[PDB]
Amino acid sequence: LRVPVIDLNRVSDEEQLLPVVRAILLQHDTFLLKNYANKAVLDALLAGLTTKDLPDTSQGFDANFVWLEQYIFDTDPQLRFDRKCRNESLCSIYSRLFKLGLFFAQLCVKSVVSSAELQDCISTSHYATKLTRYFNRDYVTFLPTGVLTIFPCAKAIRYKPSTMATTDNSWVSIDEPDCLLFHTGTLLARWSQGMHTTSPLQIDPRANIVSLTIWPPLTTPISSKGEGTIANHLLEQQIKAFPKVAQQYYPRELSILRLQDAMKFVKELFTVCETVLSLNALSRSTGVPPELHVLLPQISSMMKRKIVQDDILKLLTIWSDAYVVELNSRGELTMNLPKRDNLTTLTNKSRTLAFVERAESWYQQVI
Amino acid sequence: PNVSRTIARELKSFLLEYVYGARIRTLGEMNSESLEVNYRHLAESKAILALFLAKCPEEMLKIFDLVAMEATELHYPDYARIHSEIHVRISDFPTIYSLRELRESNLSSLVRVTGVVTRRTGVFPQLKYVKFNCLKCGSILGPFFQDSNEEIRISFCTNCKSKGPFRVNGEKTVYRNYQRVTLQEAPGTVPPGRLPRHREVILLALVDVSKPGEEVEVTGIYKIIEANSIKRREFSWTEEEEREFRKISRDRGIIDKIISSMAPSIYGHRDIKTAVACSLFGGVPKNVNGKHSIRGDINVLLLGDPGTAKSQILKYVEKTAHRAVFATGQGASAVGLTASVRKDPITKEWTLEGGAADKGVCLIDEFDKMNDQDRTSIHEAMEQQSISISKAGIVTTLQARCSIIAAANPNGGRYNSTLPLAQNVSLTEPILSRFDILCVVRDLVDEEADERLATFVVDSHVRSSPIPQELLMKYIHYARTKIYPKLHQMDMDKVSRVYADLRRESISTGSFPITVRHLESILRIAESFAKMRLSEFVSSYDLDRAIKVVVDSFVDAQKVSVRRQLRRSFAIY
Amino acid sequence: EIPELVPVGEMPRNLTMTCDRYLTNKVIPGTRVTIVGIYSIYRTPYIKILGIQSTEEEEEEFLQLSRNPKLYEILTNSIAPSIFGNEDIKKAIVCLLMGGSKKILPDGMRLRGDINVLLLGDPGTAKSQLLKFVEKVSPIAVYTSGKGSSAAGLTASVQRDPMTREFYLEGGAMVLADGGVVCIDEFDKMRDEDRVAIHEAMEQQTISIAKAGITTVLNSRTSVLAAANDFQTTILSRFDMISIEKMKRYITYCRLKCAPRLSPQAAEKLSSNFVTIRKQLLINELESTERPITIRQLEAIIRITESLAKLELSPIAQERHVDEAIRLFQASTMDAAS
Repeated sequence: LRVPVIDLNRVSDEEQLLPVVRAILLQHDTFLLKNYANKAVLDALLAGLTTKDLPDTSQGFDANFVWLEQYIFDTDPQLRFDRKCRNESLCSIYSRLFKLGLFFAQLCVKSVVSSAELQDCISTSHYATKLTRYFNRDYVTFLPTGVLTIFPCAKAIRYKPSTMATTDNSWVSIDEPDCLLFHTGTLLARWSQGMHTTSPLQIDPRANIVSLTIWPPLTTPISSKGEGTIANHLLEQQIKAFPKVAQQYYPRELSILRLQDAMKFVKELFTVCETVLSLNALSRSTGVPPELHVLLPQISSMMKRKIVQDDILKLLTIWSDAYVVELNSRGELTMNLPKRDNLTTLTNKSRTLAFVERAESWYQQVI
Repeated sequence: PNVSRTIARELKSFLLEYVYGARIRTLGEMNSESLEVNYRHLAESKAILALFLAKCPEEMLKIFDLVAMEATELHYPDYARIHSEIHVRISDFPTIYSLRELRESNLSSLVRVTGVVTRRTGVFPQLKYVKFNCLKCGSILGPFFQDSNEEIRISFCTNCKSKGPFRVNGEKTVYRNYQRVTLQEAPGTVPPGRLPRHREVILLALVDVSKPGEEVEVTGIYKIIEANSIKRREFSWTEEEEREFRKISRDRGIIDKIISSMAPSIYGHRDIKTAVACSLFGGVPKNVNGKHSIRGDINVLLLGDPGTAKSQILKYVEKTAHRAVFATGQGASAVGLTASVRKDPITKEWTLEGGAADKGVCLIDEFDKMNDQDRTSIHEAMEQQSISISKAGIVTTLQARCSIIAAANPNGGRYNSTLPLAQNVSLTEPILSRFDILCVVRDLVDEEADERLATFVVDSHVRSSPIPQELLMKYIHYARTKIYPKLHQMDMDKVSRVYADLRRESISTGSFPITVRHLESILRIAESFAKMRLSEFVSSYDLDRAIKVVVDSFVDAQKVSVRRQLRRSFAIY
Repeated sequence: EIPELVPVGEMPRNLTMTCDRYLTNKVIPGTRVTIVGIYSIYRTPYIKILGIQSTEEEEEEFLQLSRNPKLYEILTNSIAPSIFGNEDIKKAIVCLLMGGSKKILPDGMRLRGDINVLLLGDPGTAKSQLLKFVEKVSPIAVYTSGKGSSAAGLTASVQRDPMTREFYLEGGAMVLADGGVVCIDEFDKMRDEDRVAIHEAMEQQTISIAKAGITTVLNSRTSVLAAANDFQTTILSRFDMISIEKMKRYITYCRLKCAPRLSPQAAEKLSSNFVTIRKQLLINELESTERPITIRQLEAIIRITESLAKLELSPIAQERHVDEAIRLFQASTMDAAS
């Protein structure tokens, strides 16, 4: 609820706010911008509604079914990128929000190691924006694909369970009237020394999420950890990997060569499953015979996603030497611990690292 | 032991390496004393700390508060002047236990249990220490007394060696803050034939944040449960069953299949089960700028001959539904509307408890056979979705927004069709106005009904197309907890046209009028049918079924002389 | 603290005080009392009482505002900021504060000056929002509701001192409103043990109580401003109608200073109005409609004229106030007839 509120009538000369903005992103990384001159162009979002005439092929509107036209707006002078829709009122708000984005870029990416490379949208004009028009269960967690993204919205906030801002692992939501929300991408979280976060999005009352990203170059030299993988290819793989793709050959090839890396939703099961069986070991001097009907809602309450026997079968397929698959006389699957002690945290850390290494070897040999 | 000293420095290094800085700044700025720690976080970090918390949480809690106060002291100076101790809230317990699984092996350990709170006590005296005055020599002696026994009789003086009368001195004694709530098992998950158990919970340092009559999740230690954390948020739906429910709801008009799946024992007729299904599925509650709360529940009233089945159907509905308790009762009734402020004799005080379903459905059998208290309490709960307690020093307005399914019998057995329902039943009009749907059965004769009814009821007894029962009861909980279908002003104004005909025609031929409550009722019935249809909004033809439901209840609740209204409503039929 | 200025999210807090010997029984409970003492600690705070009691520009601007001829009209344009319509309800609400002409006759049988006003209608329309303005505007008034409230009661409550379970009394809004008006909401929700007390106090101002050791007749100069939604006779017979600091100061100075009267020149119009209403409603009354017309309503009309002539701080009455009084009374008769 504590969001920083600033005025816009005195930051027009750009000489009093840079230090404060740099200081304020150490704890709060969702910015709110008010009182601009867009009080008569912002309510003119009723022009681009019913076009529906061209296919996707990674440019323009991915028109998926009368309910969604996601315009992945490509840039104009870069190679392999050419996209021009009508969008007159959206061109006016794109010009004002792009000047607002370059204004925020010049006032906040100057406090890092490079203050001329990250704003390289001024020269080559590298922009691939997300005009997600939800016109007349929802989509996955969307972080901004650029390095800085300012957007008009209704509420625009949620929180997935992880170690990030508002760390209480619950979906938090605040409502904001007549303003803009700023969120930065993941490449600026690696550029700045760990001061950013992520934020999930969904169907808001102002459903047209016009995400205008900065979108760094095709050949921008990122440091040592990302020298081989450019910003364009990695973020384009993320752009083509989150929604459904059924138009052409290459992003479907990227989806069948990249969506089999979903071991993090099952190997994290291995970061918590032994804990609960050990919790059953320090409380039931019954020799720990477990029942599937009592171990299933325990891990289903520990993890919000669906947990059924396919994960148990996948864990049996990847690591069979640490568990049993022996059935009893009644007809159900039983599984116990082969350790003679209750649990040792060093051996548990070694077993978790060996499970991670075995799944990584399976990911290397499956492709 | 000194082993806690190597435990302390381990978790002191853990809080600076994980969200704990944001957690400690939120508890320190809100001048709060509650610190939040998820079990999965430190369990992924160190399973030996989780094993120690599961084995001995009382000695594990002597390290947590100390390291939290040390972290708050080096993060904030002079925090010990205002707050001396800061507790922690152990949440996300994986093994959720029931109240019937509480055994001797679960003693001195952490346990997360679900329940319903009742007879809550706030800041009520608890005893830790005592003193006693020996009257013979007039002397003082004192021991200890906790929270389970009555009191430890002291009968042997120091030098009197007497059996004299002793008096209790608590004028030099300890300071105890006590808030114990009698928690009970929920009726929506109890096995048939068995009775729900009940326990006593101690709340210390978390008073009056709990709501009586609601489902709750409490994580505490077992010894009498000593609660550490409370959660007022809470057979469930899974990922493998949720896709097939949308696939079932999209094909072959499932509203009539749900109606045919409602009564498997008898053939019946759709007028009772249509009202029953729309009352159990319910509507949506809406408010405008924090005020004007509309009731999202639907209270149905059954009437007719004694021979006809009215109790069996209600029992089946209760079994099918979640948090539905068939209270019934006539003479037994006692405290009406389950809400009561009363004195309690265990420790001599005043308490409040809302008896036994805030989100559920309450089932009343033999509605005409009751006293003044249980009629006024249900009239207050039907007028408003809340019961107020304004006595014994306490003022609390608790949730009583539960749906009402009532069954009754007329005076004399026969329905007496040449008279209206107001002269037939002993009840008056404002208690009848809360019930939107008034379903009434009558008598029938020819071989046709004899060929179908007796054969279906003997087929139900000789055995020991519709939707199965398990998928239907899972679909009820899946649709009632995820969607909220609204209405759009595009062509909905046409129902205000037809209400304009339908109101006026009730004055000239009929005696009883139609009001705005019937319009609120048909909008609730249409949104309940849209909820059962699992749509984004209410369709145009859901109001057609809603106006059919209100015509065959209001027109059927009158004399035979409103027979022209049977054909007057045929143009919109 | 004063309940007219207390935040809506929480109930008003209280304080305990110790009173000595010379000022004992000098304060009746329920008035505007200014206490000066020592804020000591027994942790808990308490007050040791060492003293008790209970701007000419204000009277200058009040005399300047009293010279305005459209004053009544702006007062009515000021008591309703968002209320659409209902001028006859607003004038009857603003004219029921002081009551009427209190006259001490030499025979001892004095006349009552206060009146009764009742709000009725659908929920909304400031039935409980105008009551907050009359709670914070009038000299002595306390906000309560039907059948008491949460840990507070209009009726004389009785309960247990928790020390060793003693029987004792809890004064509601009925004893604490000595010399003013009372204002309640939800008139349909009344207990039978409080209805007889308010039934006697609405027409006799005196409230009698008698139980174990305490027998008393409490004086209750308490006018009623109720709101609602055997009850027919108590609604239709016991009810006559069915800056801010400078205004309160002028109201207190007018309630203590003047004692008006009436001229016969303006009383003959009242006699002619009574003769015409008794000659005109008798056609509806002999036609077995069974609905009224009394001399109590005429005395209420007299009290209404005394209040309207008292608001300009004058001891005499003319036709200027009775022409607004008959217009105020005709809306109540139209509401009573239908």
